[PDB]
Amino acid sequence: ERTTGRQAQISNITAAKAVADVIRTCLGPKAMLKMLLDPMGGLVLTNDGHAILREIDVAHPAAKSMLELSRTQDEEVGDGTTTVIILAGEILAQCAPYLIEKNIHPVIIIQALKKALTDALEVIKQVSKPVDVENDAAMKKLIQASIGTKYVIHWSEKMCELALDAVKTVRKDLGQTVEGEPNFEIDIKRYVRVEKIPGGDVLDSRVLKGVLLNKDVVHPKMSRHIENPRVVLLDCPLEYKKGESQTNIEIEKEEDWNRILQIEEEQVQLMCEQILAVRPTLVITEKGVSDLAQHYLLKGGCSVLRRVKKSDNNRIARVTGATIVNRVEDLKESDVGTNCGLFKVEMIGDEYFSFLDNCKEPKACTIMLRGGSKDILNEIDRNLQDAMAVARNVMLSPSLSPGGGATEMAVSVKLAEKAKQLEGIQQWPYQAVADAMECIPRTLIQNAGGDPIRLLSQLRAKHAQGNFTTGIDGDKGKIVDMVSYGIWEPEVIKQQSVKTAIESACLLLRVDDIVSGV
Amino acid sequence: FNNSRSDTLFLGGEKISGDDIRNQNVLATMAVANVVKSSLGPVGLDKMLVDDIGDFTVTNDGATILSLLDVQHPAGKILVELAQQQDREIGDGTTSVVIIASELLKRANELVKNKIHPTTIITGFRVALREAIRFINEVLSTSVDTLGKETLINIAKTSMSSKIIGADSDFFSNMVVDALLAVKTQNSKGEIKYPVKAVNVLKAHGKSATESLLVPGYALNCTVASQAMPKRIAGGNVKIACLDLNLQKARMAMGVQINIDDPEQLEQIRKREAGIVLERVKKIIDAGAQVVLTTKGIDDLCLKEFVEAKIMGVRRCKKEDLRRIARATGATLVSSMSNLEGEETFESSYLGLCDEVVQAKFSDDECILIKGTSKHSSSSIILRGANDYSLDEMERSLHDSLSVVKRTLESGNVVPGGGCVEAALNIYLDNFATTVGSREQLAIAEFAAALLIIPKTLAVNAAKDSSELVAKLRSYHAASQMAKPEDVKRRSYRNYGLDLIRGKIVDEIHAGVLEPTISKVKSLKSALEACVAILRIDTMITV
Repeated sequence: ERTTGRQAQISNITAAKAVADVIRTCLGPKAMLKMLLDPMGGLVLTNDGHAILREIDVAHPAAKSMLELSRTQDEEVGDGTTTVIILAGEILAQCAPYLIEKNIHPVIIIQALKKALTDALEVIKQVSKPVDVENDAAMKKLIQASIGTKYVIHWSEKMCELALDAVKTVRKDLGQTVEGEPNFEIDIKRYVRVEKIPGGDVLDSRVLKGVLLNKDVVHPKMSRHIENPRVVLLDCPLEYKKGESQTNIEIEKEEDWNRILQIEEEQVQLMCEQILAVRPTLVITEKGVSDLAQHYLLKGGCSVLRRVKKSDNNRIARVTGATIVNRVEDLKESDVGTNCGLFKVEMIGDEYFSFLDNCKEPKACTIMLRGGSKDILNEIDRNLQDAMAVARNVMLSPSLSPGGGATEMAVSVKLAEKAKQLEGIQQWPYQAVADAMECIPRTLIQNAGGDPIRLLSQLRAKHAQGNFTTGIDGDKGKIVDMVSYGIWEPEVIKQQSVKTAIESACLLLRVDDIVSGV
Repeated sequence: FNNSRSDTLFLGGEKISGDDIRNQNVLATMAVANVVKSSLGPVGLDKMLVDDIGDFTVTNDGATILSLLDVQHPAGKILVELAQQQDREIGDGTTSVVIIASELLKRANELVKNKIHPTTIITGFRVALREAIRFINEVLSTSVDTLGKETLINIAKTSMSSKIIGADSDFFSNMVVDALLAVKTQNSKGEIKYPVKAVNVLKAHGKSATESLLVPGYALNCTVASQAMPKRIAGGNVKIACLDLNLQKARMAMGVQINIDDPEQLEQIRKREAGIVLERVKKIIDAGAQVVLTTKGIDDLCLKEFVEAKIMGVRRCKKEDLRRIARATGATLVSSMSNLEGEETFESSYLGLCDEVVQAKFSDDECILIKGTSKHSSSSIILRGANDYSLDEMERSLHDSLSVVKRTLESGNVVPGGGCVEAALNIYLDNFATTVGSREQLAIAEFAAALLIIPKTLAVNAAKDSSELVAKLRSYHAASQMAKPEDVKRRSYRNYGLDLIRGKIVDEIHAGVLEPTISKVKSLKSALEACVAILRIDTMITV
């Protein structure tokens, strides 16, 4: 029915701890396997942290909240799926004795966790090092981190090219006191949109500056390059004009039928004359173009592209600047698309496309992927997304954090230094985060096969007296420097990991009752 | 434990009556209150609501928590439906009504066990309510602390306590309060009300946050695109044109290109096109417009005519702002000019009337300022801050801080919160009880005790020791009643409540913890009426 007071606190933490345990083996390159036993006769050995959490049912709503944490993390950044779940679980576990044994009110617990987050975020910055995100060779070395140990490792040179050039193009690199400061906002999902075209190989892929349109044209043989581009965007089709009111036409003599046909031709021409009056070079219409209109416009020295939705016209307008006009007759001479390099209408893979590649960077691009089959096109896309996620995380901040558990251990040590200076009851739940952070270097040792106490103690001592670049060697299990053994990760991931882990723990810790009802 | 095996009243069902149903009713109302109780106060904790399918939501909204609670006893449903009615009259207080109602029912059950008839409990409770409401009218206050002092700044500081702007709240909270106090107006028929949508907001990253400006009028983001005109026009008064339709030279058509071989023909065309649009300019000039606020812009030849007439033509105005400037000046926002065949403003029909218009430079922004209209009751704030991120957040904090203060000011009849009214009533009703001398004082005394559930619950939700806070709270209110009949005191000790952050007793009127009068009068009555409905049930038949 309901679980009240300490029943909610124990139940929420208990479930979250169970979720954390599921994936403790998923951390590090030496991650161990789990056997997922289906209600059917099958069994899955897949060790992907996301799949394991997805494909295993959970009972307690608190466990479902933990699942939402991983889903949010996946949307924010390309990694941390298991970090936020393991860390959030340990934070709850560390807060458990404080709710029960110390009888510390949840309000006190939450306040300290917010303060511990603020301090943890500072430390993650302090221990990080810059990289020159404008040095393409340095960026290629970073991007490969998410490409190796995969079949497509031999593509990594092209995958880095595609990822790096596209994200640089869309990065909103701007600052001023009037139009505001985008602060290097990157949204690859909307701006780097990728299109897959049959034919060629991975090496033939290209990043375009403009819009890649999948719609065909009125004639295959039209100008491909224009010296002074002018672009028209229209909704209304080019067809016989009809009135809005009542019309009654009564024909007795057959001779007058030809007069009606001549009028029908004129009305179509008149629409085209208004289009041609403003000297266009490419006309795009959402609705269709009559056979007469097709010839009327082409003979005027322009190309015509048909069946392009408002959604595409909005993209075309961003890269051309052309204004969308509903009615053909209202087209204005101010509708232009100049400084566009091509209107190529090439048929690629036995499919017609239209390219608006230009010399502009209006906060957007398109990646064009080539491949000899749909499987190749999907394989390139699916793996490229990993490269693009890293390119986003790196280009969004030049600071890289040390891996191998080094960053998390540095937060543990530095929080301990501040904890001794924190007065009041909040000192206790404050320590909870300091200890919880060590779940990462601890788990890495366990998955490597070392001693979780003797190696973790030595690791802590190295950070306590020495530098914050000391981590765990994923392959050997030994304590090694993270500069000699580069395992560096973008700060963006580490900052969001600790941020969302503590916030998620707070969401469960502050709930002292679960009640049923509809 | 459960009430069954009646073995009486030969009907198709069971009979639950007497102490059995009375104890059951107490258990039901406590079961409901135990759910919503912890949501009371801004420091309280939320709770999870899980449905029968597998989904859930987490909320501290008392109305949602109660409505989505599975209640299997009608004694509890009465209180849930009460809260649903509360939302339809007040919109808030649902948590405090259920909490009080449950405590009254529990206290009433004790009186029944002590041989006080339910009829005399219901009577005494209603008698206590009548005096309780009369007491609220005595502690009732109106909008105060605006002249020679400000306490409204603590209202804004509270609303900004979670916002990036909060760091500079010691400087900005004055702008939030002053902007609202300066625009106190009357909407219709003497209602007397603070504007809802007043106080336009701009931003620029030119200086530190403490350099943000408050302008007593409309700051219209626009320019004149010329230095020919002075920055101060209309010393005596101004007629203002709020226009949308442009003053651009006429065109043959947007889709037609003019191709002329003989320059004489082109010059004749250009002059005619000017002649057409000058009809709009001339009628604006002839109508006496000294400031012309045109959304789609004014042409260069058209501005020239205005400048020579000593009229300030203004280019690229924001239509959304002109909607409010037009109304403030008595003007009409002109979407299009026409009369019959020509165009005109009909001799100052579209124009408004105002005092003074100036062109101000804000350090990377620029506006024409409309100050002193026939009736504006508005203002503009120009926000400055650390960076563009802070500027957008500061605007959001300004909109919120303005709303919170306006909601407090919206009611002209307010009472202190923080347990001030409940604890003050506790003292008053305990004293009232002593004047009866028969039976009602037993219900009145328990009624007074029940009121303390609110300041108790608030303290518990604050993670404080509720026993010391309530004891101290009552001590202050007791003193305020001791001197009341004499009006001899060093301190009134009146309106002191619970500070749920620091854990101490504070003066709530200065601290800024206010609730509207209607909230306390309705909450006390609402809780009682449900309690009476349940106390009147001494029998249940279950078929």
